[PDB]
Amino acid sequence: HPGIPALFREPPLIHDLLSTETTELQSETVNKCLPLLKGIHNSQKGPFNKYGIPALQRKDHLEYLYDSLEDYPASFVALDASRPWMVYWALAGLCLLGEDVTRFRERVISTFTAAQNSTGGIGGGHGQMSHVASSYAAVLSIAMVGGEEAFKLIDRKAMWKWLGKLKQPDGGFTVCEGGEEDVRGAYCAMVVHALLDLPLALPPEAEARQNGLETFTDGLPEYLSRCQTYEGGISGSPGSEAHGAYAFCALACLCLLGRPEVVVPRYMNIATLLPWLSARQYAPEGGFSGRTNKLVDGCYSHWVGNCWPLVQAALDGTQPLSSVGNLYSREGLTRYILSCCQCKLGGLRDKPGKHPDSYHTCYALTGLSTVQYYHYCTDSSVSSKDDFSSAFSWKHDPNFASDGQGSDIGVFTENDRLVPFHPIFVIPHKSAEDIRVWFENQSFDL
Amino acid sequence: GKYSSDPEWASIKPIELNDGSDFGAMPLATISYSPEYLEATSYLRAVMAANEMSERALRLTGDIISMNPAHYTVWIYRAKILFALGKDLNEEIEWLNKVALKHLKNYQIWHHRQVLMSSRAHFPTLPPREQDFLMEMFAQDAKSYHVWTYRHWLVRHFKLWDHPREIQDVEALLKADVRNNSAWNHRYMLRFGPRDENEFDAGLHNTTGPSSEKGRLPVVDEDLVDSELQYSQSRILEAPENRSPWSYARGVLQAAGRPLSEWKDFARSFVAVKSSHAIEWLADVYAEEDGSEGSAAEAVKMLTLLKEKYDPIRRNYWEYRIRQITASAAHATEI
Ligand SMILES: Cn1cncc1[C@@](N)(c1ccc(Cl)cc1)c1ccc2c(c1)c(-c1cccc(Cl)c1)cc(=O)n2C
Ligand SMILES: CC(C)=CCC/C(C)=C/CC/C(C)=C/COP(=O)(O)OP(=O)(O)O
Ligand SMILES: [K+]
Ligand SMILES: [Zn+2]
Repeated sequence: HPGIPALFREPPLIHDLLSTETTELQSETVNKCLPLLKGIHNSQKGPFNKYGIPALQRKDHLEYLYDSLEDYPASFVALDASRPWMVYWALAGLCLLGEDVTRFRERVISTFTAAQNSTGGIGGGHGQMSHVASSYAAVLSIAMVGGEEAFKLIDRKAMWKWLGKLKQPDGGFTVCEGGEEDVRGAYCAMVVHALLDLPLALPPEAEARQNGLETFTDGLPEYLSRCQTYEGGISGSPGSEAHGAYAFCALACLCLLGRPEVVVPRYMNIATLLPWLSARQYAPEGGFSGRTNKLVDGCYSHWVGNCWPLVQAALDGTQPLSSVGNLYSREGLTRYILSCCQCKLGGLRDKPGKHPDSYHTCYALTGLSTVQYYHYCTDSSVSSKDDFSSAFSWKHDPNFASDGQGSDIGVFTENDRLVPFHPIFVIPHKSAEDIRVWFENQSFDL
Repeated sequence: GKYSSDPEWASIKPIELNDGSDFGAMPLATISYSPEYLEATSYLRAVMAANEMSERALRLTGDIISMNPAHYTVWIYRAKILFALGKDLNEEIEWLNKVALKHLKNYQIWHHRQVLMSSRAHFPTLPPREQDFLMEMFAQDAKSYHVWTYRHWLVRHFKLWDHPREIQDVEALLKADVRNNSAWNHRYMLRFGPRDENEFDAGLHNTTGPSSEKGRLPVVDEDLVDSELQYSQSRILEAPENRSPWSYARGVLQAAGRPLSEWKDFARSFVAVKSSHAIEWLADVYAEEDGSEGSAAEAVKMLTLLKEKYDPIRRNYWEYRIRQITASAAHATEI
């Protein structure tokens, strides 16, 4: 197809003589991707657009996502502690593809009622201790289905008390009592905190108060700053290796603390963060890797991809009711997702040679959606308060499908257009707005 | 059932699964558990509800772990029992090693290891074969994020920054694969990571200062800096397109408060281009550290080579840099 640039049809120009495991894996990945990028693999379905890219197989992915909400055989026992995640990934994927998930309200309520602990928070299921990731997943799922009845399911005060137990003296959060402390924990905790409009102050008997801390955000951006590495990226805990997944968690968390152009440059060195984030993207694959010298992966279309609207807002500043534009290749990412990450029977995958799963389906679609919109923060918030005010001022305009060549073009078709997602909350803007506004108008339980 | 017929377990009644498959609508994403897993977890709910700290409960956690090592709750409960009963943690570590070897990609096992190992009463000093076991893991997956994370904690906990096996193991891994960025990251921590025990852990020095100065060392060992830079050049010469040693070198220079122009001639030797990292290095030298006329134009030339030939997927970033340099040069011409 003449609409496919040489950049996506050939290996890189520079090649070292030395062969190691790293280059062996990288070479194999490029070789698997090439026939798909070229659109000549027999597993691919059309129609192919003027850029030589297959359509998003909406019907196939819809069927996959609906099936993923039903029953699994005993072999899936490894997912037992992650059942709330499975609900979220499917609902998110369905929302992205334009489905009304209102009809799942009752089933969502039934699922999470059993998983909520009386001492507060939500765990992986009945008898499992509360965990920030399962609470995050449950809250976002509840946000998507909406309704007063789903909102009322959560014990707000208990959630607040439990989350208070996770606050650590160094400013971060553990994922559960006795569990690991990483920036994933901080991000999940603060999203739950923001969407439910929990009190900013720590519970009066929180252990962290013995360490001089008074609020959930005390010491937090400092903790996140200590997770930046010499590479410019952000690691899971201080001293660990920079990784796209933790870069998203850290940046999203910072943007929950204030305006991106204030908080991000203050706590992160953007001069090192920017090139490291840029370096996540490979050619000819087009997709993002998670860390230096490892492989592209469709889920980083979200983790790395959604770092970009946050960083770009930090550079542009708040828009009142001039931009640096997109600093990555939207064409490349779109080619990787649509040409390489679609499974013929439905669902999306990490990379060619991998089976699809609902996690990779959710995040590849989330990344595809982000390239289709201009996401920016404004001076107009749907929040009636000032805490997380900037986080609820995010708005969106469509970035329409392009014609011809260019450095920043939309190579998806308009038939491929997905619903926009909030870059921090990873749900539709209206869903995040509705849940936050509802809780803001509820008095805190006694 | 196993537990339901064991006299060891007669004294306690299991708590049956409540998934909401009786009340209201049908739950989502259900799993048809094996009868063995159903029974074990029903007894686990019972012992956890009673806060039971016993040998039988300990065995139970081991059984459930053998069926599902990604059960986060059971690991935490297991740790509680081990400390409450004053169990031999050396034996627990030997058991944990076997679980780790069976489940390479499981990270819960490694938080558990940290919890146990952090106990000074049981592990006052670095166990004599702990570093060897880490190398047994790295021999199977040299970039395992969770094992590297554990090793960082281990170094800080036992103060192993200058321990010869830490640097030796890093160099063994870099010999096997010079592109192992996890090994380079650990090397930075050993050589330039903050060590002050009265401070919170950080990946970089000077996080209390301006973010642009993040990484700056309070006191600089100049001979160590020279040695690390020389090491970086030697590895680069083995494979110039390898990003890791170039990034490490930028980190060392930032920490030492030295300019990128210290490597100007080294970078030029790869330019007929044998390394795009050498091109990006020169771009920064000409743009940020060279105040002479024509230097701005040369930086733009370098960035143009990158956007058109040597790293074109990052065109929008290169162009952003070009715009920054153009504006800066215009401001310079203005004044
Ligand atoms: C590192 N990674 C990159 N892509 C997918 C993976 C992961 N190794 C992983 C591991 C831990 C975590 Cl917190 C996030 C991702 C992965 C790999 C396959 C996965 C799962 C996760 C998970 C999963 C499980 C629980 C938490 C999360 Cl965020 C993801 C689900 C699933 O069905 N499969 C096939
Ligand atoms: C909210 C949410 C839970 C945030 C976290 C999501 C993210 C994917 C977590 C994992 C990051 C890291 C440990 C990956 C390493 O595994 P790997 O070596 O298999 O992958 P890699 O080669 O791409 O680095
Ligand atoms: K998780
Ligand atoms: Zn992935």
